[PDB]
Amino acid sequence: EFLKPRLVDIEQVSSTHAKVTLEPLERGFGHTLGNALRRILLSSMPGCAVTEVEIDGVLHEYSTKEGVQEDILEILLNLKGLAVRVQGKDEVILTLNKSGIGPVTAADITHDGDVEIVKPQHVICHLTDENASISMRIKVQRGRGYVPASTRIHSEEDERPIGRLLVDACYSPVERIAYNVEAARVEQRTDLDKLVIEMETNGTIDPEEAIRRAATILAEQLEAFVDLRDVEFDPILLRPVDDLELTVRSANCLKAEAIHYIGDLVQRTEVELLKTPNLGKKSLTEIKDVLASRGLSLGMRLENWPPA
Amino acid sequence: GPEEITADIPNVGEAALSKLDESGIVYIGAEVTGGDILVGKVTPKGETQLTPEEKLLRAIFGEKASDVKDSSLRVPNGVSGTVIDVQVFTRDGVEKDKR
Amino acid sequence: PGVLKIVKVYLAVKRRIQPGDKMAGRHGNKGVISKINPIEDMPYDENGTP
Repeated sequence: EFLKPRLVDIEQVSSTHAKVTLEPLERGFGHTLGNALRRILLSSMPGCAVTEVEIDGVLHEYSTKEGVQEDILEILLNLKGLAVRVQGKDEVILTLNKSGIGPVTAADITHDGDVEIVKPQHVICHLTDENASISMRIKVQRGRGYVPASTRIHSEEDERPIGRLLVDACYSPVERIAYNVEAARVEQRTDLDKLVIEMETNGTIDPEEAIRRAATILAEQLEAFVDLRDVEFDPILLRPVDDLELTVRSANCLKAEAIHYIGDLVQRTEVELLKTPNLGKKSLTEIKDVLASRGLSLGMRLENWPPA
Repeated sequence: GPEEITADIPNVGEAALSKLDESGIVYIGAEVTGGDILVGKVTPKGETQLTPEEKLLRAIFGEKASDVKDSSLRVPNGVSGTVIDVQVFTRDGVEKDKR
Repeated sequence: PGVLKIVKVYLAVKRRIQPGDKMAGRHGNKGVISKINPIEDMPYDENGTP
């Protein structure tokens, strides 16, 4: 009994600005759909961003390179804005080398297999002398949200050589998005709503693919509502008792007192186990000695004891 | 005697010596955190009575047998970051540092 | 005299903004940040810029 919004009359203003239109909508669904889509698109849109770089002679971010006009920190901030589109890969290494006089942009990046630079006029540094060259390797990864360089530690699982410059990653192509509603031109119906969404991105992702991805994300999130329904650990412990190399006289005693696990023997205060028949003062000291050898002094206090 | 600065430091594993050059200073740009070792300084201790225990200690280990104590600049806890510059200063007459 | 050798090490750290930090204008208005809000949660005008 409801009309389904069809994606019609999608138009592109510039390489970044774009307008999409959903013509058939009911009375109140326009604002709901627009706000939900805007939140989904701004929050989590998969994209690609620079993860780290390696310059030839540069050792850290706060250093300088002879011949270049900008600090290495400035180079990192410039490279943070580089927007690329990759196909079938997630760790693309964009080696660039150039020498001469003037700015160095994304156009001189070596032409990789399947990597598209949205704009080739995005300068990243300058060369101010003829006999100086710049040579760097950029790693571009695919991600979802804003991941600061400092907060990631998994990259340190393998030691990074001194010279790897970790940059922050945004991964979000959608920079700005706005939505508006108007009266549909349909005259046979009494009144209908039409939604127009304007998106300003960095050119990485198509507006139609963006809308489809946001709608799929919303649908999978809503799928959880469609069917509501719903209406003693230390390795030293838990060890066989016949591993402390005890005397024969204690083996019969320990079996008689139902002590088969090492940890249970630990939980007994010195005073209490004396009443055990034929324990032996010297034999008890041997029990304390071997337990002291493992570092488990008698008198501890555990909480739970599983049968295993 | 002299408090001497070296990369080699007794009773410290190879993990903490990865960021020290052959003179005992951090590589420029190395990212230090926590209590990482900055410069390896060893302060000689006193002993003129080589007891048999000390004799066999020097036999099984190096000639010093870790007699020299370490007083090495470690980054104070809660301080992290990249090393920017090192400004080694030397006394005239003594051998100049490699760095 | 006593000193034979001196070495000095300089450390650089980047301090990013955080809730508890103190921010102020130049008219005597000051404060401590209370929450770092996502882009989608901040108010926006007709053009959509938050």
